[PDB]
Amino acid sequence: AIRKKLVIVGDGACGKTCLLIVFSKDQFPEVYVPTVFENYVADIEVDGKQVELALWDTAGQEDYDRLRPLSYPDTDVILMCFSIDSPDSLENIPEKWTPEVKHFCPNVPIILVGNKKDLRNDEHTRRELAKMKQEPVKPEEGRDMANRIGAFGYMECSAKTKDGVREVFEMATRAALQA
Amino acid sequence: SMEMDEKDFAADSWSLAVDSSFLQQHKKEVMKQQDVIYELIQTELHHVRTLKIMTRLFRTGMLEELHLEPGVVQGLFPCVDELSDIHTRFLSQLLERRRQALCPGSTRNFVIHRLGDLLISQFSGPSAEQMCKTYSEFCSRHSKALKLYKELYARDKRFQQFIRKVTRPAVLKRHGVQECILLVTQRITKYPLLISRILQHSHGIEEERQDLTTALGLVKELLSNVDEGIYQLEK
Ligand SMILES: COc1ccccc1NC(C)=O
Repeated sequence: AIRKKLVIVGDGACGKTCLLIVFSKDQFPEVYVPTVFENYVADIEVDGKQVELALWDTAGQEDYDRLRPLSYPDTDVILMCFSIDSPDSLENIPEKWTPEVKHFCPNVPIILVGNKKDLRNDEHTRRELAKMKQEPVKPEEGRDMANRIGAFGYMECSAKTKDGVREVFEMATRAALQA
Repeated sequence: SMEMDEKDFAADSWSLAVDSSFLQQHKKEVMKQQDVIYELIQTELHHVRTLKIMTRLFRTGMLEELHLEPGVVQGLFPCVDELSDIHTRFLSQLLERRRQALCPGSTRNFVIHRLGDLLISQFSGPSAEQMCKTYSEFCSRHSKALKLYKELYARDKRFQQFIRKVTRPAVLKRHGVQECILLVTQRITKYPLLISRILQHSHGIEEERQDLTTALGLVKELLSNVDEGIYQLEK
């Protein structure tokens, strides 16, 4: 059992806390969704390899530029998150998050993850975005960003419905194992 | 940690901690506010348990079982006694406010109506100054502690044996030396997240909405000075 470190990064309401919670939680938060995530060490078996995957969040660190980098030492895979109901959080991926992640974590694989994919066909989300002269992030827009930033890959998930969550974390384990 | 508090905070939420017949007598907004206050106390109890693993298990274990060079244990666990004192006093105050709120004849049914005053006292005056000075020091010595841990594990065989042995229990799966340091560094940035969600369900008493707003501003002020005070030291 090898130990690997995962850190999830991204803007305020990209759903990174919900994603970590839904994955680590045996069951689904039916009664209360916790405000914060402390840490978690997952036992993942991907492609026959048994790995111990430590999971970390950067929620709350977004405004503190000297505190946030303390989350980065020894990271083996970065989940770079954005929200599909927020095309503004995709614009900040290459401008703000990628220069930081590559400076502090050079040669660490990044998976670009589009969260909240369920809101792509939600009526209230499409109405609110139309007032802003916008629409939900299209799959090809996410792939074009992953390509432009040199990401290991692009993935989509929904923490609300659990669709795609297990695949994101197994792929992150595979990316962490490669040397 | 003590069994009494471990059971009082064992449930996934306040709605599951209290009796179902007690829960049913409250307005949904009270249940929602209480759920977040319970999470603040639950995570503070976990934070203090983390600092006790660092002081009693790792720090003290290394002194009593290893012939490590002087000052190396200090470099591994910076300001942990100061941090242990600050958060244990804070936890003591949150736990007593919960006990005060208990229904007579019950050890689980409570509703905390006042919290903001306790949060204002903690994040203001001499107490906030002490946390500011302590977290600025801890965070500036954080990278050097991880590097020093890694050197000791790569060069000393007895240090490897000590770590393998103390971290064997399953209850310590997410609490190794490096995990404990990151858990401590990340603690201070959780407070605004927890206090803002508490404030969002506290518009029933105006003195409470104002108290929770004063405390939210006080925590953000603190984090900004802790961030400004960081100056990473090297091995
Ligand atoms: C009156 O509300 C309750 C319902 C069930 C059990 C106990 C109580 N009350 C206390 C104070 O515990």
